[PDB]
Amino acid sequence: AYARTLDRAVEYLLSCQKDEGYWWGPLLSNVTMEAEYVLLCHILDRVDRDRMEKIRRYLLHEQREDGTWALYPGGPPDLDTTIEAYVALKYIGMSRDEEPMQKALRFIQSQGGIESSRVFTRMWLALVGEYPWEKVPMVPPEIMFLGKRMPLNIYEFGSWARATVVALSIVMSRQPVFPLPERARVPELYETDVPPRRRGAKGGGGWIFDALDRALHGYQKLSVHPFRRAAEIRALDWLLERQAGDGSWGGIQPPWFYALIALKILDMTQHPAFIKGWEGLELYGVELDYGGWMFQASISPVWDTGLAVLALRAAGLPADHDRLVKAGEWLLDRQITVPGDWAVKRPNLKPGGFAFQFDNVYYPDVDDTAVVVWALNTLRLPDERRRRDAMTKGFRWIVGMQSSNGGWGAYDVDNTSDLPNHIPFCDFGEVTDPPSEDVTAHVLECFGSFGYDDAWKVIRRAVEYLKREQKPDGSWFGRWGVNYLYGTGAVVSALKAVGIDTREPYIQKALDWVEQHQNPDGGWGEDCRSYEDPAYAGKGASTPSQTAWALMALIAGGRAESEAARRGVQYLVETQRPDGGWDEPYYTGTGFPGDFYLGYTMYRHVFPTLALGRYKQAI
Amino acid sequence: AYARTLDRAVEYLLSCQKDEGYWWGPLLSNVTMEAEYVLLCHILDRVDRDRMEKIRRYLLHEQREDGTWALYPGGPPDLDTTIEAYVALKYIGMSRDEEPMQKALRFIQSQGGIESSRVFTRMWLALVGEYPWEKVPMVPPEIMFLGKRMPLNIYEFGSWARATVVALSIVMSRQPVFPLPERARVPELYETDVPPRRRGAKGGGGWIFDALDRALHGYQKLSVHPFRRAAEIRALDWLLERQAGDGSWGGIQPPWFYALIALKILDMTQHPAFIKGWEGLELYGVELDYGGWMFQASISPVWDTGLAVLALRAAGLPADHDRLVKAGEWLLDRQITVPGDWAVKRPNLKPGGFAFQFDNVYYPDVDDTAVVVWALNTLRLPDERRRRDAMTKGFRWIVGMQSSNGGWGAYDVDNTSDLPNHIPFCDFGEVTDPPSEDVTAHVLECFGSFGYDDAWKVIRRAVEYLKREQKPDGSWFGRWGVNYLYGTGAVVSALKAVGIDTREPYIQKALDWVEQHQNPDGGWGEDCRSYEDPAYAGKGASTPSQTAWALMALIAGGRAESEAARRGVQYLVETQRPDGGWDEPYYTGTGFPGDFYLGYTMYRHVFPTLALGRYKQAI
Ligand SMILES: C=CCN(C)CCCCCCOc1ccc2c(-c3ccc(Br)cc3)nn(C)c2c1
Ligand SMILES: C=CCN(C)CCCCCCOc1ccc2c(-c3ccc(Br)cc3)nn(C)c2c1
Ligand SMILES: CCCCCCCCOCCOCCOCCOCCO
Ligand SMILES: CCCCCCCCOCCOCCOCCOCCO
Repeated sequence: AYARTLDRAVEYLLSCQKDEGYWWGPLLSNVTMEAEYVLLCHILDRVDRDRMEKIRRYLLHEQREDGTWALYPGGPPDLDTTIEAYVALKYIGMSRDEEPMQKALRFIQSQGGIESSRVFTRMWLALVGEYPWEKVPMVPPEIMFLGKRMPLNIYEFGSWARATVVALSIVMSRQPVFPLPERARVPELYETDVPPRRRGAKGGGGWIFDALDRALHGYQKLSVHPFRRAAEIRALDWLLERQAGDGSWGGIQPPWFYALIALKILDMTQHPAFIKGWEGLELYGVELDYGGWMFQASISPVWDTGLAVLALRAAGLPADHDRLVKAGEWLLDRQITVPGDWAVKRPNLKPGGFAFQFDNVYYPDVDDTAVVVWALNTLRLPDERRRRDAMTKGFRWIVGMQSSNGGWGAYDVDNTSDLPNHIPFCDFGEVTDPPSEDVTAHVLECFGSFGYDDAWKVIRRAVEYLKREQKPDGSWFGRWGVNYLYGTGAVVSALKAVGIDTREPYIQKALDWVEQHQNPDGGWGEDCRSYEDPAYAGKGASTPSQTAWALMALIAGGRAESEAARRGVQYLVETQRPDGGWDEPYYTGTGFPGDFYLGYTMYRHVFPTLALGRYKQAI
Repeated sequence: AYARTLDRAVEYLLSCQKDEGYWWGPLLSNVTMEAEYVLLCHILDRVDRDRMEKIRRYLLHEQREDGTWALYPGGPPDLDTTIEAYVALKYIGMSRDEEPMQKALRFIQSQGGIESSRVFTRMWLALVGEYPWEKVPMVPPEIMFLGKRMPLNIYEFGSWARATVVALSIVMSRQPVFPLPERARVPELYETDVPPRRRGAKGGGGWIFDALDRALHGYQKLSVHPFRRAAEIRALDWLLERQAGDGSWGGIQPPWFYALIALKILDMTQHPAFIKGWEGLELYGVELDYGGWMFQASISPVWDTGLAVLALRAAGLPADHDRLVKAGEWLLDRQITVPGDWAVKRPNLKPGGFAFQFDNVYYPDVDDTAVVVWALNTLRLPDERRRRDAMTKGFRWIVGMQSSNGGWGAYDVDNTSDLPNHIPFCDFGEVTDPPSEDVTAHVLECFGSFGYDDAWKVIRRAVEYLKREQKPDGSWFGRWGVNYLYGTGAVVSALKAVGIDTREPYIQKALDWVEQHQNPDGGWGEDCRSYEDPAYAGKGASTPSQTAWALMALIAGGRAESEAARRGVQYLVETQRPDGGWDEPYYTGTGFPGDFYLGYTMYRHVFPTLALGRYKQAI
């Protein structure tokens, strides 16, 4: 019955695989990427009219009827996003008259204008001279002098925030302005009567930092700042040492863009670091069939590859399938063998992790590492020496990453400080990298493949962790995936792999929760609003990935041969396309709960296959 | 009469000009470049058998009958060079038997073997495990902690030595060893009875440094070295910040090669700086028609271009010649506009100099700057705004570079410390960059084109400088050109340009000196031995360049219409080739008096043209 669905899905994945043997689907986000890029170009004075065009199409193409832009397809209009997209268009050419501009300008005003945008947005606008720098939360270069065990040293921040700060300090240190031609000045972003509803720090703001900031803007005005030069150079050097191989920084849009600006600021446009960082951009860009052009927030080659492999293996293909070997080999060449920022906390830990993207050695992550190591563990490669060796190196690296609570973060160990979450500057996304349920689940699911059960202390410390985090309704939060369906699926699936009894009370309380949210159409769906409004937990239009997720929780919990179970399987089998693929007009990936969402292109194809492959095991 | 010679010579230079509008002749040195490269490859574990071949032919091709290699064509066999070339060949394949090997081996032994080679040679051999590191002069990473005004801080060294030291500290800090396959081990470099005649420090060795070194090799043995990590990183950063645009480091073979090794040491082979630095090498390499391959010590695009222009202008071509405009424009794009290491002494001086090579922003030199600015001053470019502006920036930069004695160094101001010249490590070439007569001459010759005469204090301070340096016989030393013929020509030519009276006593005493060394063939020649043995001052086989030099001194001194004068002109006119060029099987360029010599490929063509062009002015 469902078989045909598999054979079609399988042959589809293999058709998407690149020559080198890996998979790599685009990563969708929102239009701030492309908008900030446009500004970056203006800043660096490298504007290509042809690109500006492809970029204008995209922006318009992503604009909804109301004339706004959201963070995810079918999401509430976002102010920040829309503001940035607005300025971008006006620069490219658009006149404040054009209906599209009109609608957006009104939405923006009805919200309180620029005065209500996130720090970043205001900062960018500050960079082009459309906003006072004084009203921008200050982050000083001197921050570079904080020791390893002090309040607010750069290592109290999550990896992604860290580099961003380092880069910015240099920028905010000079507070440079790159004038926009009159033709695009946007004073109209001020023209508003509505009260400027401002967003505060993430976990609240203590009058302390609030004062401190005021102090910094004051000190920033003096004629002489002792050791500032040294602070800056410290920052610059920190950047030059960590520049990724593809010329980026962390393989992420934010710090990368800032670093470049910072270098421009220091007249190092003719320095290797800058040149490479500049040309490396093209790799993250993407041509759109409808003429548009988009820039990726990041790239998921490794990630996509790892999953694709597990899906195909769980599906049916032989452990030694020649096509799955290209992958295996490719993955082995990817393993990072040098100390990254993580070494700051684990100086005696041997390198052995993997990164999300192609070449990012200083920031391998636990999630990627776990999936890769586990994927390889299911293959029979030619060189059993390197396969045996690599798995062991990664395995021990993961074990040495486990945080205090027995959980697993993404990039660092016990990066659970709270200080950063109160700074005036941090009003967007996460700023720290504490352990999460989903990353942890994947890790256990990995060890489980080797056989390590609940007997091993490391496993116990982790299980206890999850057990304490489980939500009242028996659900599990989804940190890097939308959302409870994502997390719960991961957890139940993992706990089943480490030997735990699938009959347990808290376990059953989780499976019930799943069946209870199965949409009429037989599938499962969870909208990104579930991060803002609890009423959306497990509620949303059914999607291929999210369905496969809830499906895995059921198959793992033993309820494989259930109604709701067979029901879902029907959904996937039907909704499948003629080519063997699947569609998913919704985001199921999470960047920052409630602030930044992602659209993983391979999910719609990989997970459904993995889900089916396991349902085929259950029979 | 001579006219035809010019027309031929002129059309020749115009034929060698590249499309972009610049000239660029290869720079010849000795085989240590190619030999160290081979080792570099072995170190970095990137050996291309096809390249090794091209390199073998070269090495053999440059070996003389006796089975040795010298520093210049027709020069005494050099031990260091030969030793390195020897090891190189043995690695490539050669067996210690092969006649070429046998002859070299014996020469090496008759000299005391490896124990008599310069520090560098022994160090390289140390790197591959064929020599004890303990016997290698120690240069610690900690040197990075010396303040700007302290004994032996990195800024007391000449630019070229500085970077070399910084790179090495990191290396000597780890004292790594990269084993050679048994097949190429060279213990036979020890098999000798002759006493190990060792070379000491440049300006002598005080028992202090001698003991200090011993101290270091001892401290180097301890189990813990406090702040060493910080010392290394200081070095690494210093290197990362200064890496040239073409991925080199100063546009010179030494530091470039070491930096790469140092990076390899720190497992940064997957870092942009390393990658770019690695691929940058190919640009300095050269394919030889006879199948060989050579690596340039540096590249002289700018330099060649500047001179070629002056030669052609002095010859006859219009100041607005479309072909000379390509050059002018190209040169304008070359001007450096950012602070280089020189800024450490002149923080208030505005950037405006030029570099020897294509892209080396942190090390513009006075010589290049003077020639370029002066060359432009003789052109009529389309954008008189940038030509007027540029010349001004360069002019002021040069002025702000004049050292204390009124003289001009090459890269720094008053870089005349003496401490460095006594270190155990510095036993090869120069280690400081004090003002020289030749660089100074070119500078005056430059201002002179604008009109600034002896009235201006700057000029006076410089003239007095030269006047005090002039040798007893009325000759002038040649720092960057072989030798007294080179210097004297430059000086007399310059002094004539700044208004000084060509009838003066010391002046006439210089011209007489020239005429007194004119070879029978009617030309002038000065062998590189004139740096070692005074009996060779103005003695040696006549060459096209050196002749044109002595010729310029005569034309400038007023004795243009002389016997010796017209005599030389005859030489050039005759020795000229059918194509309009000239040959020169001898080196007329100086890298380090008595230690390193260069072969400037364009000299044979440019100077003869310039000399004639001026003799045509004298009529
Ligand atoms: C499960 C997969 C592996 N996982 C491990 C990697 C997936 C995350 C990478 C994509 C997210 O990229 C980012 C990463 C960081 C940011 C920031 C940001 C926010 C606050 C500060 Br302070 C600095 C930057 N803004 N935006 C859009 C960002 C986008
Ligand atoms: C007149 C032209 C402009 N002039 C201004 C530049 C010409 C000089 C550049 C070629 C010489 O390049 C070098 C420059 C430096 C070195 C060293 C060296 C010597 C001692 C130490 Br300590 C470190 C390096 N070894 N070798 C072969 C070297 C070769
Ligand atoms: C990173 C601080 C930027 C300010 C430095 C520019 C001012 C000049 O400093 C004096 C000496 O430094 C000159 C060296 O050039 C080396 C490259 O290092 C990069 C930034 O200058
Ligand atoms: C300069 C020390 C070289 C010794 C290698 C050990 C590396 C330890 O680095 C400290 C940990 O921080 C890791 C950060 O990423 C930066 C890498 O810089 C590269 C060379 O150290």
